[PDB]
Amino acid sequence: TTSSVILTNYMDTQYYGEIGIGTPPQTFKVVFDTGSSNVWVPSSKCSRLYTACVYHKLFDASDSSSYKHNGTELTLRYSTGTVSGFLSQDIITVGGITVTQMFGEVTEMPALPFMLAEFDGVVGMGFIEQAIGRVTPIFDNIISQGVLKEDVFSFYYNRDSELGGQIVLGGSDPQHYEGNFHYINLIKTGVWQIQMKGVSVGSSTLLCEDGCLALVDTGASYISGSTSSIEKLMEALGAKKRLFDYVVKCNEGPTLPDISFHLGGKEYTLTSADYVFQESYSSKKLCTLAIHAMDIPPPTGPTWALGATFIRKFYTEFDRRNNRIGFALAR
Repeated sequence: TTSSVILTNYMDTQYYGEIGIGTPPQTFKVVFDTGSSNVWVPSSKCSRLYTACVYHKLFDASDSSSYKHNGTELTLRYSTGTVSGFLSQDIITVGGITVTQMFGEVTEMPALPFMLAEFDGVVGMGFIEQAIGRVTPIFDNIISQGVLKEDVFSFYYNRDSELGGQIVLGGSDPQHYEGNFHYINLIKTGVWQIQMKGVSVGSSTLLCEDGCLALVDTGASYISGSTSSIEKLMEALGAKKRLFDYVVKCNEGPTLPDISFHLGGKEYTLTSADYVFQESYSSKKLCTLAIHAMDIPPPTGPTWALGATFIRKFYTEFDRRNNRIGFALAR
């Protein structure tokens, strides 16, 4: 079988789909995260002093009859934000499929960044090893059920409007991709990470000398790398730094050089159109790039993170039988 979940695009930095928890099902907007492995949604026991819990949909286990207790405390530590709560059990519905899943009822949600989020929670599509509290990941359960047509899933991210995107469990959709897929094996298992044999700034392969790591994060809005790495990189496009953003005069945006990522022998290039946010062409105004500098500590980092910016150009397939990642041109 094959099931797909349709996503929503909110300004190219947030892609969320919808899952249902409970009986009757309680609908929640979520982000499908290849960087984590736990599944969470806010909970009723979340104190209204956390403004985030007042702005998002909360899970009531008292209004769900399939709900089973579990106390287990949880602290998920993302690189941009943190949340805390306890384990819970109920039946989740993900685009057709129904799986009994253990999730976390968050009770602590910091307004930064949670207050910026159009979605309510997150669903980790990572391995059970980054799985906080060894709780079996939702993909692993759907697998166990024996219903999919393939032990894989793919992502499609679109470039706004003014359909968002789409996740397909069990395969790929040839309508959103063209040519042939090209696989890259995971270096280690338990992490959607692959090796990168340098990043090329225009005509100087000025980044990646000796080889680095690349985390394909569908739960990252930008492409990101080490402060240092990114630092040389900006130097080259010639960008000026803001709070925790980078920029260029809209005028010259469309003039920046191509950025190329060497994966598996092939090289995945990004045009200045793919990574620069062209909301104008003035000289008075500054445009934000979709590449951030973020130092990701081991054991996982240091790593580059191919997120939003990258998945928009290359449809991504997460092979779980063969443990590799395959990229192909998006449509």
